[PDB]
Order: sequence, then structure tokens, then C-alpha cells
Amino acid sequence: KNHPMLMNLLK
Amino acid sequence: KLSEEQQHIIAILLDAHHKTYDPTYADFRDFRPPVRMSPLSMLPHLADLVSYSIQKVIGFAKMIPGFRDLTSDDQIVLLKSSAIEVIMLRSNQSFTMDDMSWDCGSQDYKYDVTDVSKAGHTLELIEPLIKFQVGLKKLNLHEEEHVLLMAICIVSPDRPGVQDAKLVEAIQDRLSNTLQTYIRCRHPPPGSHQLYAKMIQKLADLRSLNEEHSKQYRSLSFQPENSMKLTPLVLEVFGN
Ligand SMILES: CCC(O)(CC)COc1ccc([Si](C)(C)c2ccc(OC[C@@H](O)CCC(=O)O)c(C)c2C)c(C)c1C
Repeated sequence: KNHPMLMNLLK
Repeated sequence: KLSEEQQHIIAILLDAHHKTYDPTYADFRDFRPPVRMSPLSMLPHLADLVSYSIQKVIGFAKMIPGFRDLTSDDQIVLLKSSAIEVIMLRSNQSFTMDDMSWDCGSQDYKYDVTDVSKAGHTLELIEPLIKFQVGLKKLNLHEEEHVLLMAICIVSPDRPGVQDAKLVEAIQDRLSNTLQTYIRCRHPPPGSHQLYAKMIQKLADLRSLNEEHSKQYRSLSFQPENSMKLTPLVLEVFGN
């Protein structure tokens, strides 16, 4: 489970 | 009693809420259209609505004091487990006890139990959800208490997969003492009676609503034709 969209919105 | 740091915490959270909750609901026109007039006719619209709200929850969480001192993995675990619960909490602002519906500014964006069923969900979730909304609304929370509860909900140390639970607990504890002290100093009786304990009870209610929604979401999203109607963010956060 990679969460690139969540991670990007957290950046 | 309400220290400078605690007043600062409350100011940040109020601002974060104001920056992530639009009470005009102007963006709803960007969503796929509601269909009401059996098929899950409301799933495209409500998938977009949920996905929109997940983005708002993330924007709110980022402004919680101490939240970005956590690791990326811990931030992700906390938002993945709490997003559904904060959406339920945030939705109380539009809930009206007049007809037990969520009123988002206009008839097309006014949601009742039938709309939620038309996204695939059953009374197993919907009945306790309405009971939750009624009991939360009856608390008549100050906005200060409302945004503290959303933040305490997000920074919970017992979420599955959390790594630095000691740091998550320290951040939550700072928020819990802020809320406990706010109620004791700024919420007049009789509304303040057992208010903190009632608010924590609502966090326990949210865990049960979380469990049931996750159960039904897994059932709905397991069917590819339903998953096709979801958004990429919903699939990433709620599951795939
Ligand atoms: C897609 C996954 C699903 O499981 C199908 C697979 C469906 O799930 C659903 C479907 C519908 C709902 Si509802 C009770 C109609 C809801 C949701 C979000 C809201 O928030 C908007 C707010 O954010 C606007 C303010 C701002 O941000 O500017 C509000 C206000 C309401 C009433 C819920 C809660 C879930 C979980």
C-alpha cells in the first residue's frame, strides 16, 4: 500500500 | 486555567476549520450529478462528495499542532483510520434535526437516509449514523469544542499500525487537556454537565460507525462495477 495521493496532499 | 498555549491551540484549530469548511457549498456543482428519481443512483455524486471531504480532512489534519512532527507513515495511518470518522463529525454542521437530513444549501444537495441507501449502504450503518448525528447535535458544542474533537479524533494513539504511539499520545494529550480545560472555564452550566465524558463517548460511537462503514465499503467496493464509480483518492484512503 503506497499512498501517493494522500502523501502528496500531506506535503 | 486556560493557558496561553491552550488559547493558541484553539485559535489555530478554529482557523484550520474555517479554511477547510466552506458553508456556502459552492464546490458541489463540480461533482457528478445527484440522481434520485434498485440502482445505486447516488453513488457517483456521493463518491465525489466523500472524496472532496477527504481532501478537506487532510487539510485540517495538517494544521493540527504537533501533527507534522509525526513521521509520514504515522500521518498516513492516522488519516486512513480517522478520515471516515471526521467526515461523520464534520457532517454534523449541515445536519438538521427538523427532518434528520444533511442540508448543504439547496434541494439537490440535501441528503436523507434514502440518499445514503442509494450509495449502497444499509440500516445497519444508517440508523446508528442518524442516532450519532442526533446525539452530537444535542450537545450544542461550541465551535471550539467541535474542532478540538475533530483533532482529538485524528490524533488517536490506538489506531492500528501506529508506530510512535508515545508521540501520538503526547500530542493527543495536549489537545485533550485543552478541551477539558476549555469546558471547565468557558462552557457555562448546565450545558457543560459531563460534557467531556459525553464527547469522548461520541469518539467511541465513531469507532463502531467506522467498523460498520468499513464492512459495507469492502462489500460495495469488492464489486468492480461499483469500484469503477469511486474516485482514486477514495480507493487509496478507504481501500482497494
Ligand atoms: C463513497 C464511499 C461510500 O461508502 C460508498 C462506497 C459512501 O459513503 C458515504 C456517502 C454519503 C455520506 Si453523507 C451522510 C450524504 C456526507 C458526506 C460528507 C459530507 O461533507 C461535506 C463537507 O465536507 C462540505 C464542507 C466542506 O468541506 O467545505 C457531508 C456534509 C455529508 C452529509 C457519507 C458520510 C458516506 C461515508
